[PDB]
Amino acid sequence: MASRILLNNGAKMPILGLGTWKSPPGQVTEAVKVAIDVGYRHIDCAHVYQNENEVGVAIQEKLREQVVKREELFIVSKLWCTYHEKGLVKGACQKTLSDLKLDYLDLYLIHWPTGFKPGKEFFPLDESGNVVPSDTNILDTWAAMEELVDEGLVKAIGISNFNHLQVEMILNKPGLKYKPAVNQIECHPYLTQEKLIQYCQSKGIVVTAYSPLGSPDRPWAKPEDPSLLEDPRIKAIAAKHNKTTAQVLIRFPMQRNLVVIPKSVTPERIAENFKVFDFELSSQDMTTLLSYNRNWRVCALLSCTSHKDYPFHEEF
Ligand SMILES: NC(=O)c1ccc[n+]([C@@H]2O[C@H](COP(=O)([O-])OP(=O)(O)OC[C@H]3O[C@@H](n4cnc5c(N)ncnc54)[C@H](OP(=O)(O)O)[C@@H]3O)[C@@H](O)[C@H]2O)c1
Ligand SMILES: COc1c(Br)c(Br)c(Br)c(Br)c1Cn1c(=O)ccn(CC(=O)O)c1=O
Repeated sequence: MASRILLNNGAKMPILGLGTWKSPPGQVTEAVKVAIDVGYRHIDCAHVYQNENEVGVAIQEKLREQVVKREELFIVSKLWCTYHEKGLVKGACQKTLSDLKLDYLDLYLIHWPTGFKPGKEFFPLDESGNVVPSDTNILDTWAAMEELVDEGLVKAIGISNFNHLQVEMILNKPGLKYKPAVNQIECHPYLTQEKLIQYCQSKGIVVTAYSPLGSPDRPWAKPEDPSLLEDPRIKAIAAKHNKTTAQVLIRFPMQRNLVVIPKSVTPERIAENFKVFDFELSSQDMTTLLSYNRNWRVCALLSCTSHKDYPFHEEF
C-alpha cells in the first residue's frame, strides 16, 4: 500500500519500520544508522528495550549530517507498565525523550494494558511468579497520555496489545480528548488477527503488526516451536517470487493495510528487509497464508494471566 499511512491525527506514518526489541545497546546504534541509510523512516522503540540512549545516538548522528530531517523521521516509543500511575507518565515520557535525544515523539504507545508496581525492576514479581500489579486503571493512564499531546511532547498516542473491549473502553471514555491513533499488536501467519484487525481499522485505528518474522530470538523459544522462516509451505511462495521467506513475511501484513516492524541488527538483513517497496503478492498466496493461522502467540505475557487487565483472555 502507500508507504506512509495516515493516522487520525493528521500525520502520515511509514508502513515499514525498524523494530528494536532485543537489539543490544552495543549493536543498536549502527543498526539505526544503517536502516536510515537504506531508507527506513520509522523506528519502533521502547523504554523497556534498555537501548534508547544508543538508539538516540544513531538518530542524532543522521540529523547532524542531514542525511534525514527531523520531520522526515517517524519515531515511536512506548510507556512501560511500571509507569501507569498517572503522575509518573510525563516523567517516563521525558526520560525516553532524553534517551533518544528528541524534543518530541511522533508516537507514544501504552505498551501493555496492564499496570505494574512502579520501580526500577521492569517486571516485578511476587514469590509465585506472577507480576505485582498496580491498581491503576487504563482510562486514568490514557488521560495522562492525552496531556502529553496537549503539552507538545508527543504528536500522537496509541495502545499496544489491547483487545477490542479494551479499545472500546477508551473510545467510550467520557471526556475523551483524542482517540488512539494506533493499536500495535502481534501479527503474523500463525496469528492472523483477522477479527481484531477488522475491529481496529473500522474504528479508524491504524494497526502495526509486531514480531512479523515470529521472533525466533524470543528468549523463551522452545526448540520444538514452529518456525515461520523455516516452514516449507512458506519457503515455496518465496522461491516462486524470487524473494526470501522473510521478505514474504514482511510484505504479507503490508498488503492488509497494517504497519510492520521487523527487527534486525544484521545490516544485510536490515536492507533485505527494506527491499519490499517493489513487488506484489497474489491473492492466491495471501489467502493461503491467512490459512496457516494457529492462533499461536509469541508474546502472551503469561506472568500476567491473573492481572485484571490481562488482554489475551478475550477471543479478540
Ligand atoms: N508492543 C509490543 O508488545 C511488541 C512486542 C514484540 C515486538 N514488538 C516490536 O516488533 C519488533 C519486531 O518483532 P520481534 O523483535 O519480536 O521479532 P521479528 O522481527 O519477528 O524477528 C526478529 C528476529 O529475526 C531475525 N531476522 C531479522 N531479519 C531477518 C531476515 N531478513 N532474515 C532472517 N532473519 C531475520 C533477527 O535476527 P538479527 O537481529 O540477529 O539479524 C531477529 O533474531 C520488535 O523488535 C519490537 O520493536 C513490539
Ligand atoms: C511480562 O513481563 C516480562 C517478564 Br515477567 C519477563 Br521474565 C521478561 Br524476560 C520480559 Br522481556 C517481560 C516483558 N515482555 C514480555 O513478556 C513479552 C514481550 N516483551 C517485549 C515487548 O513487550 O515489546 C516484553 O518486554
